[PDB]
Amino acid sequence: ADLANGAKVFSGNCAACHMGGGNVVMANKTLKKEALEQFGMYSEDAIIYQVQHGKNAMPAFAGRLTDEQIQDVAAYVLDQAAKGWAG
Ligand code: HEC
Repeated sequence: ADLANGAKVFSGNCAACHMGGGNVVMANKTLKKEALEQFGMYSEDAIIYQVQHGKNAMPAFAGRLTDEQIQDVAAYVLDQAAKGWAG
């Protein structure tokens, strides 16, 4: 319904550092849900704050993406990992 935009942003910005719900910089913090939620933060508000300002080595997106994707792109990962991360 609206997360279609999520993949539009993750597949055009977050993909450069994830692509396949698999972190491309770290070796654990991923997008699927086990690692990003292993420690605790696989929730919209979680990655939403890790997206509006990346975190550690991730590039903020408070205004890099569009806006409805700094949001949708988060709920987006909750939709892709919850049923086949764009498998
Ligand atoms: C390359 C550098 C980037 C880019 C362009 C994006 N991410 Fe993000 N991401 C990156 C690193 C190095 C890490 C680990 C840093 C950390 O989280 O401590 C992450 C992590 C995430 C996570 C996990 C958050 C956590 O559990 O701490 C998520 C959910 C995540 N990244 C999402 C995400 C999205 C949707 C992107 C586009 C807005 C995105 N990242 C880009 C590095 C990078």
